Amino acid sequence: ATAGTVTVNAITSDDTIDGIELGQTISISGKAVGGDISVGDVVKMTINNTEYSTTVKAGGIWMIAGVLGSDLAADSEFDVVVTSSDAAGNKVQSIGTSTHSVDLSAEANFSLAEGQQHVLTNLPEGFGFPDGTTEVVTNFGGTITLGDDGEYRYDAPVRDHGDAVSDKDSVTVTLEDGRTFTVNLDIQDSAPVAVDDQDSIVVQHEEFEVSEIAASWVSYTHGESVTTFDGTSDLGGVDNDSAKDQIRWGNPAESKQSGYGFIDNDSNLEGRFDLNQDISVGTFTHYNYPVYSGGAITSAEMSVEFSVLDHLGVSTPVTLTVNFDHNETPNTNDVNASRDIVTVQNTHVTFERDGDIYTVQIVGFREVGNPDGEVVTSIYTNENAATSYELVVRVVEGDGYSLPSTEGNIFDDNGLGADSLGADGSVTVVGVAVGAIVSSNESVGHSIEGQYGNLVLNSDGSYVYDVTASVSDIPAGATESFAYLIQDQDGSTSSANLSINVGTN
Ligand SMILES: [Ca+2]
Ligand SMILES: [Ca+2]
Ligand SMILES: [Ca+2]
Ligand SMILES: [Ca+2]
Ligand SMILES: [Ca+2]
Ligand SMILES: [Ca+2]
Ligand SMILES: [Ca+2]
Ligand SMILES: [Ca+2]
Ligand SMILES: [Ca+2]
Ligand SMILES: [Ca+2]
Ligand SMILES: [Ca+2]
Ligand SMILES: [Ca+2]
Ligand SMILES: [Ca+2]
Ligand SMILES: [Ca+2]
Ligand SMILES: [Ca+2]
Ligand SMILES: [Ca+2]
Repeated sequence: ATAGTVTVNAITSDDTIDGIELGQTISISGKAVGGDISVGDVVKMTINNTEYSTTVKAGGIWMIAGVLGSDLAADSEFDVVVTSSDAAGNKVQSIGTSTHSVDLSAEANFSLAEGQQHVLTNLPEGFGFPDGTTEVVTNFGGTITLGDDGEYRYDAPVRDHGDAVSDKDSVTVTLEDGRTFTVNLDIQDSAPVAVDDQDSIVVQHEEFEVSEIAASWVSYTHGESVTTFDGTSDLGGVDNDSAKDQIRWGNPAESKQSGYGFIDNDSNLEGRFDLNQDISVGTFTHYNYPVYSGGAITSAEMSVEFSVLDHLGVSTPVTLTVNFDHNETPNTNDVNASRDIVTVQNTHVTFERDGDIYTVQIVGFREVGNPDGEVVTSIYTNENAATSYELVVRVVEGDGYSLPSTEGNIFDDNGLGADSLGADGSVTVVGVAVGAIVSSNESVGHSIEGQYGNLVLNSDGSYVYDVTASVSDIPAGATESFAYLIQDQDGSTSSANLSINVGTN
């Protein structure tokens, strides 16, 4: 008896029993050909301790109609034996061997937002918990719960998506029949949602009726040959009063004396001041000549006197004292170093009118004819030259301790709802900027300059905005817009705009 070749085809198409085939009946097949193998010969095989048999068909084909999937899952290797004979009664056995893989697992993949409950849909066919189990705890301590309604719900924990620890949760369910189901839960990050904010602030307009101004140099410290006088054509130019608007000093080292002159702004003011408005009370001229060392003042005081009229015709006199520190510097071959320096002090005076109080405050020096120019408190003048600047004051209601302001918190509901913080929390303001664009920057908790005023917005969302612009520079419908950026625990960010209506009345 000559043995043949016994072959076993793949056990299912992929040669592996999976979790669905586990519960099904599976046809096995193969061939038995060659040698003394003849049609009708017996084919036998033991699978998981059960014997299955059939016969060899024409062409050497053999098949087993139905083997239990559970048997093939329990026994991954088996022999097939074909019993044959030669013509002369002699027996022989042809043997083939089959191996297959067993993988009863199945995975379900989800990508779900943190801090929310989610119904798990499209689970793999046959998914379920072991009898009695209604909850499985995930690797992260979350849960998949089977509810009354037969739905499976996953409670996605909040995660720090910025750290070095993966945020892909997972759990494996094991059933008694050997199946496993691995649920992979990619936890997605949440973010805050900043919401635009609205605030408003009104600046008070009011016009005062004022007398002519009389400016007098009333005192000085140090200096030689110091004199004070009403201005003349040759020395300072003329004004409409007899107050002493010119001061001169020094022993001239080349030609004339150094000093100051102040020509009031009576004609331009036309007897009116406005409130909350940069106003020029006059033109200050610094005449810098070379004088011998030790002959110059170090400070001088000028009284700016004027009366304010109320609606009943009562005049209130007002004296703004203006202190100037003077530095007549040693002269070298360096022109810039040789410049003489005048510094005006930020003084003020408060007067009463019709039961309200108002404060006149020195703002400082402004280049002549440049009423939108930068205001400075120190001016520099070359030797052998004179510089001229408007002396700018502002009048405000009250004691002048603070400018018109409005405050708030961008986390509050300021007209369109409160910022949403997201599941991560730990939200703070990390950036603020004037305009429409902002990123995490170094302006939070700082004073930043807007179009009409300054903003201090802090990390906790609180802000103070104060108007610095003159009334005359605040157009109808004026508006500030500050973009701010908030950030949660693991870096998610959201921007919104704080819009401030800046009005006049
Ligand atoms: Ca298969
Ligand atoms: Ca099944
Ligand atoms: Ca035979
Ligand atoms: Ca076996
Ligand atoms: Ca195989
Ligand atoms: Ca294989
Ligand atoms: Ca993480
Ligand atoms: Ca997160
Ligand atoms: Ca005058
Ligand atoms: Ca005069
Ligand atoms: Ca005068
Ligand atoms: Ca000088
Ligand atoms: Ca000098
Ligand atoms: Ca307000
Ligand atoms: Ca907001
Ligand atoms: Ca986040």
